[PDB]
Amino acid sequence: ASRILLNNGAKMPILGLGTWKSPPGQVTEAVKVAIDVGYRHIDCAHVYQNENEVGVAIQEKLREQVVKREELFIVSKLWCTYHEKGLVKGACQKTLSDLKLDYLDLYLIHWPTGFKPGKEFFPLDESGNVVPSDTNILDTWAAMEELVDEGLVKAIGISNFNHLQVEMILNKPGLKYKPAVNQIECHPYLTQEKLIQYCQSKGIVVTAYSPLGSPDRPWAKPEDPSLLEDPRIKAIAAKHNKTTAQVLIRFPMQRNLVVIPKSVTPERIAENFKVFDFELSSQDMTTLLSYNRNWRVCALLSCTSHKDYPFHEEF
Ligand SMILES: NC(=O)c1ccc[n+]([C@@H]2O[C@H](COP(=O)([O-])OP(=O)(O)OC[C@H]3O[C@@H](n4cnc5c(N)ncnc54)[C@H](OP(=O)(O)O)[C@@H]3O)[C@@H](O)[C@H]2O)c1
Ligand SMILES: O=C(O)Cc1nn(Cc2nc3cc(C(F)(F)F)ccc3s2)c(=O)c2ccccc12
Repeated sequence: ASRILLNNGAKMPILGLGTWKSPPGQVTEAVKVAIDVGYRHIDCAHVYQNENEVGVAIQEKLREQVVKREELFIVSKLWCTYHEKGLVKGACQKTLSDLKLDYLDLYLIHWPTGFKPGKEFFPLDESGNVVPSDTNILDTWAAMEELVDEGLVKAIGISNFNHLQVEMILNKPGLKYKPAVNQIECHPYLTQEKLIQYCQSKGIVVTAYSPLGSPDRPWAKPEDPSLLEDPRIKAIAAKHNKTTAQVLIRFPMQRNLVVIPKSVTPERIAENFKVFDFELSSQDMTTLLSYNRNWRVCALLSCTSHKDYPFHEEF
């Protein structure tokens, strides 16, 4: 089907629109187009600096009665400089005000690592190290549970948490709400079989980000591999008369994942949505899995000393 059941009882569309790097002056039309062609799930974050512009689109389509609020699945994330107990609600409310919403369908802890609070998203020390905060993921989680009890968010989850970090939450003394989602990087060069099996076995839905390999990531290098240009993946697309992006989106769907491709190009927003009329074979699926190379697009050097850095752990 087009939605997956979460452990809070709500249904989540398995295809959503990503918004990182979408320019503020193009994202409003991108989201309007996406809602017109069928998207019902938008992935957002405060740190993306465009939630106000995303919100304008949502509100105009609610106003035009193109969609009802209950049909939408809007996701945002708590940035690293707001992990303190005291700061979490205000951060949520700023995202709700920008998005012109009175609740979120899902709010995530964006990364396991807390950073010093302040105006800078990445506060650095004089030698370029991120300055941590002395907060821990368990008290931040409790702060997230309160947002559920206050009606601000319907579900809470995590992002970029490794298996020991998910387990820390699942084992939290006094845990009130389990995380509904873990949103992680996932594509054929980073297949994440171990972390996905762990999360699914715990009834945690996995959302796959950068499913096209984030070719617009700012730190991309020409020497970097390219999923969209991999002729083996092109061949599989060509077998099904689809584009490579369409194969790349359909692949996590058939692993019972949610996937959130980003685009601000209307033709591609539409193309990326036409992934419900074809299936990859089980053989196609194992072949795509075989391209794993443990290549990660999303990390940041300056954060690697943080005690809560998620990617030293194998998974
Ligand atoms: N939780 C987190 O830490 C985290 C981290 C990274 C990403 N995310 C979320 O995941 C979303 C998707 O990840 P991403 O933005 O890193 O990258 P992505 O979706 O893997 O790739 C986006 C790039 O692909 C291009 N593209 C889209 N559709 C295409 C198509 N059909 N054919 C060819 N190129 C196409 C886009 O170009 P145009 O836009 O120019 O069309 C853009 O340059 C993000 O936007 C964000 O919402 C979350
Ligand atoms: O975050 C987005 O959605 C995309 C994203 N990713 N990254 C790469 C990152 N790598 C990290 C590693 C840690 C770590 F936990 F490992 F310390 C913590 C935080 C980060 S940000 C960025 O630097 C970034 C900057 C602005 C807006 C979005 C992003």
